[PDB]
Amino acid sequence: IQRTPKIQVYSRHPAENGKSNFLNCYVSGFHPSDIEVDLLKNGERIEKVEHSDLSFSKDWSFYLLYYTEFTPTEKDEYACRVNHVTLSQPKIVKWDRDM
Amino acid sequence: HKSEVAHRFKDLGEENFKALVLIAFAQYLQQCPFEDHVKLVNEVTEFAKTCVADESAENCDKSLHTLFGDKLCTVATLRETYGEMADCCAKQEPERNECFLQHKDDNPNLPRLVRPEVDVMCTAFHDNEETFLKKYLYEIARRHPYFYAPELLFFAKRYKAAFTECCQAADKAACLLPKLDELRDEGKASSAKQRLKCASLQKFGERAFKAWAVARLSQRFPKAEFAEVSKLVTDLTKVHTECCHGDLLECADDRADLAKYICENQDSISSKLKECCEKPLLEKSHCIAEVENDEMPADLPSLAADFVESKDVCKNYAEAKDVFLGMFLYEYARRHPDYSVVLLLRLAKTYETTLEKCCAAADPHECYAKVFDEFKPLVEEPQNLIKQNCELFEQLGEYKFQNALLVRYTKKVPQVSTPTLVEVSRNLGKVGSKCCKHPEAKRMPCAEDYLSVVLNQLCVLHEKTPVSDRVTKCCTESLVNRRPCFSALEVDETYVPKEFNAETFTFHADICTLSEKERQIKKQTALVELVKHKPKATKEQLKAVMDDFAAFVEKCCKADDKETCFAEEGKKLVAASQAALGL
Amino acid sequence: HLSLLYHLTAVSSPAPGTPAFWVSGWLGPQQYLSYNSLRGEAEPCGAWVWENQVSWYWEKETTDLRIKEKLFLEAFKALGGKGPYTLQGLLGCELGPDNTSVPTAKFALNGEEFMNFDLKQGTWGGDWPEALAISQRWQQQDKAANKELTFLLFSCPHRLREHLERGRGNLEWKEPPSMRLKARPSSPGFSVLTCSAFSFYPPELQLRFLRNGLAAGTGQGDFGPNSDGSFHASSSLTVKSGDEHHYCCIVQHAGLAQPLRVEL
Repeated sequence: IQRTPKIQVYSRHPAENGKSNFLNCYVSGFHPSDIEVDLLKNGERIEKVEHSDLSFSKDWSFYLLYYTEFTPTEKDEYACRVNHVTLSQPKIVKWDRDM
Repeated sequence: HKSEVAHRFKDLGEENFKALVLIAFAQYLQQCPFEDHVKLVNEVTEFAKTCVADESAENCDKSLHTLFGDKLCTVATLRETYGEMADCCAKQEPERNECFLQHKDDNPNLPRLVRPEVDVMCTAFHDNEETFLKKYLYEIARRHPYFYAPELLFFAKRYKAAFTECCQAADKAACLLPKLDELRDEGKASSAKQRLKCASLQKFGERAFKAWAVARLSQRFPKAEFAEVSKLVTDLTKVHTECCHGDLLECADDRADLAKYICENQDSISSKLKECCEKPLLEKSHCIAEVENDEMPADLPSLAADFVESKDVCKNYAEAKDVFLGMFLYEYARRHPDYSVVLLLRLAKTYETTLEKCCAAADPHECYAKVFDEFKPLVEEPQNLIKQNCELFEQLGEYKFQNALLVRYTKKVPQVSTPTLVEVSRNLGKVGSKCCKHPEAKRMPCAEDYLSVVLNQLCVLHEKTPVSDRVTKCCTESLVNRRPCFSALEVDETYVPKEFNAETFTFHADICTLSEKERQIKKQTALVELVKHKPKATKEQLKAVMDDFAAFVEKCCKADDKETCFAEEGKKLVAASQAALGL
Repeated sequence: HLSLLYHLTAVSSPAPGTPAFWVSGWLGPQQYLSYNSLRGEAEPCGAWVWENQVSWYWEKETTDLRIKEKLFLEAFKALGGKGPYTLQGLLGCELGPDNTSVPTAKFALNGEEFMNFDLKQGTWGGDWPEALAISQRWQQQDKAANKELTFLLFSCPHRLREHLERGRGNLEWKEPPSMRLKARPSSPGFSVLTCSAFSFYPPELQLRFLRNGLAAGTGQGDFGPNSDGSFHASSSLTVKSGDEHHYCCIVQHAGLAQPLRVEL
């Protein structure tokens, strides 16, 4: 009846500085379907962000993949920012390099 | 007669009966295995024999539709193996048969017939012959549920003739495959002409078909009087109405009687019928359907006499619209065997529009004196189109031609699915092979006849699964103006273009197994898809991006570790393509 | 063993420019189809654009999903009351032993299962008042029951067979994961080990931790999709600082001839 999102951020391939990759953000397990997801480079939103069809799982909860092409550098910091009916205020998830 | 089953069986004879019934079931139940149909046919036959015996016996009073119905609902599974067909067993006659008729060829797309090897066929033929021929009837009937039952019987005699004439040869393939391949080609054209005949009747009305028939017969029998061409048009209408509604037994009979009427009255119809009328039941009707036009009369007055100069034009038009206009097609038709029937009907249409408006005018004669001017553009436009299209077909391949059409139709009608587009082009494209051979005079009519059949195929299927408004409109507005409607259509600016992404050109390395025939269909697919990404794309850009594509495929199949390439270059071909298109 | 499943969704008041209704079609875990109320047309997704497919297949899909659109948007009339709604349906079929299909037809209102379609009686069912309302509106219609029967007992399994033949290439695809195991100082005398699997298909995959050859269980697992139909996974474990180089991580997956021991 009202579920809060689960936010994972991960690169498509293992991160290597200077080599081209994709950064994914995977918002999942939420209800209802309205959700705002923005990818952040160094705090500010990227505009070449593509995203998959809004879909749902066995348990009826919705899910969604936002993703961008990018070449990580050592200095650069990325993050995913999600708003949804069930969240006090935008939640921002930082891209852990390892996961 | 109390029993219709009895009547037909008597008239048609047993062997034709069993065939027509087997066709009947094949056409309705297209996936029921062969053996089953034979049981059903044999059941229905044996029932009939008991009414040829006693016409008042249990159930012989029933109509053919009730009996063939009752029997088709024997297989109740229907839903699991056919779909919305089962919904029909719910209903009662006559709504029931209308249902069964709507639900033929929802699925054209049934497995292809891989021909067995010529020797295995000649085995089977020499062995159980009687069956081998039934399997032909069944296999053809079920892929062409509107195939003209009586002609199919004749094709079945030709099939048998080919094997009778060729299985005694050392090189059987050299002898036979040519004959079977012509017989297949005649067949596919016949099925198509007949599907237009039934669409005409069902979806457009008796009026529309009669107009066609009058135009058509008048070309072939230019010395017959209008009074005679009508009686024939009426007879032909009954016959076709009947095999289009599935009454195969009745329509075969009636066709027989028509051939018999034609021969008995040869003198008032055509001098070219002498040879034909001396043949056996089945080849009589084919001959007469296929024979040469009679030579046209001596000193026919100008078409202006009756239709523009006469002071009775509006009188007659007011008194008998459909008769008068029939006279028009008859008089025009007999003067012009060269023109296509489609074209003559368009001309009659303009004539009628004109009279409609002009008889309402202050001075009607003044208004329509120059009606024949209006026909000049209706004749030129088709000649110009076929002329351009035959130049294009020489100057480019059969292949490169299809691509030209595929891009053309995808821009008009991008809402249609990629595989449907590829196919419709391949068939339109076949108008190069078929018609540009013929000489000047004869090209446009060949073209228009063939195109009008190909498009009707598209329309009959589109109506059951609508996806483009533009197709619906062209298909619906006028039967006789389909071709020019489609030609008139510009780039569809309503369409919201597909967008690109990294994954747009995603291929696993299974594409290098592919034959050439196979890999060309794939190119044609990528072509359609590029247009759907930007419909206003010019020929220049399109070939650019398409060369890039073929560069890609050649490159990646020629690498160690294939899937590194696809994975890595798959996005670069996308990047490439956006540049080469604008975005 | 795989299955064709449609993910129908309708909402009672959509963010403007958003669709009222939309469908995603799946073969196993791959999305082959995509549809919505704005565009009005069923389209192939991903590698399924390149499927060796027959004419009219797609516009048959479109035709069917439009009937579904009408039905779903009708449901909200039946419900009446205020609070926004979300109606979901999971419809499909899976192949069984004897050249046999097994169908599915369940629905959820505002995220809770509430309604279903009994293929024996040809009727929708469920006993919440909301489900009785919708169930009734659908049952008395342009033979909606019959079309749902044909869609599940006839169309769906005929499609599923066709995709298996003409799309082995995609379905039998195998891509083994790139693996990385890394150590991440966390707490006082603690540290987090994170084993990560990148770009693999199919999505079945296990991660396990060993500590000098003996199981340390698993900790938190996490799993997701990449843009291209492939998948991503990671599993994480708390661990005494300085004791890190004693642990390794083992990974099972259809695309690997044998399980892979992954060092730090």
